Amino acid sequence: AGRTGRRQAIHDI
Amino acid sequence: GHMGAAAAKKGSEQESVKEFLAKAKEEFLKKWESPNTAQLDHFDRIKTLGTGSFGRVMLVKHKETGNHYAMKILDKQKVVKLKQIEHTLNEKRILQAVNFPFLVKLEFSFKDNSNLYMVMEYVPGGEMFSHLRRIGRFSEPHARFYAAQIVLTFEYLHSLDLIYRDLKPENLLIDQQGYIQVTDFGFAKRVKGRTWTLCGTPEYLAPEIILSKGYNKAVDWWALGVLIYEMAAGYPPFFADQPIQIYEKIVSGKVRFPSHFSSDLKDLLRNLLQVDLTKRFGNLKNGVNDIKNHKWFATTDWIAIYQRKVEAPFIPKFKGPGDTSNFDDYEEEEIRVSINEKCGKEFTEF
Ligand SMILES: NC(=[NH2+])c1ccc(C(F)(F)F)cc1
Repeated sequence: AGRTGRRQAIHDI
Repeated sequence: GHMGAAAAKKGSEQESVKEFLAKAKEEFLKKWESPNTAQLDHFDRIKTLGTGSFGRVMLVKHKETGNHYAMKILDKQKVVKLKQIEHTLNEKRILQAVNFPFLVKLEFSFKDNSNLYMVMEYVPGGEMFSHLRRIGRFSEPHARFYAAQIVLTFEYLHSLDLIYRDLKPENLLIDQQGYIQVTDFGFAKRVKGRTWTLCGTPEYLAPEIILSKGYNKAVDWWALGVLIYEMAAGYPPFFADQPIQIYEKIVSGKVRFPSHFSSDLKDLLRNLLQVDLTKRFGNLKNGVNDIKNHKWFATTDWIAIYQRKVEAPFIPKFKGPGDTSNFDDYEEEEIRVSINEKCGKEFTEF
């Protein structure tokens, strides 16, 4: 199981 | 050896690559050193094509010419964090200076009291992401056609000391000839050695990013491995519901492959998805040629891909200029421009 929809990028994890 | 004649042709080909990249860097630098080309009321806004945390991309129509464009709108008051700001400046400056067949072309940029605007060529074939999710997975020849374009695009960018840092199917648009257009440079940066920002998309992050190490352009070659895996499998190699679980899988050093992956493909991916930077393809003495000369790419005519001479595996349907049928639908929110300038000093360079 994992993320199937569009994935947002992170500017500062 | 593996090559007979064929070796002389490949070497000459490599020397021509060097020649091309030298000229490409001269042209890039001229625009990088010596770079408000429109305003909002010059455009009719048609439809939202995508949305993120800081704004949206809209299909727009230029009132005078009737040309269609994709307009990226960034709310200056959502671009709050320090690295969010620097990254917006990187994006504009890089896009205005690059030139390559698989990179989207910036047409105008401007700002007003509330927003920043970047107007680029409209690519009506839609995102690779939605075609991939619809069909499930691409056959290896189909994935390889796209992968080759990314390899050439990263060879170009890296030769200009540019790292891309957000490769994924969401960022790859399909044009009317079935070729790729890379369309979001929000994480791209000019880096002569290392850089340290913790940024990107979780599933595509190289381990050295996750581990808070200074890292270099090899993170793009790791991400290429993730992309090829996802294109050929239909899901990425490090796959979990929450980012923290994804990060643990990435750092472990373990990848499992579908039973339908060819052995040539698995070999390439094991060398891209390599945690040890002294062993990762793209990062070795022979640079990108370890990738271009890998057996999985044996059938690839690198020059013919660049020249767009190869027949694409898939041509998107287009009903005419302005057609948005290959994009998903999004909530439409009015574009409100405040009476008072916001964040003027923080974006004086834009
Ligand atoms: N045609 C374009 N250049 C364009 C279209 C959509 C997106 C999206 F993926 F963000 F939605 C980004 C750019």
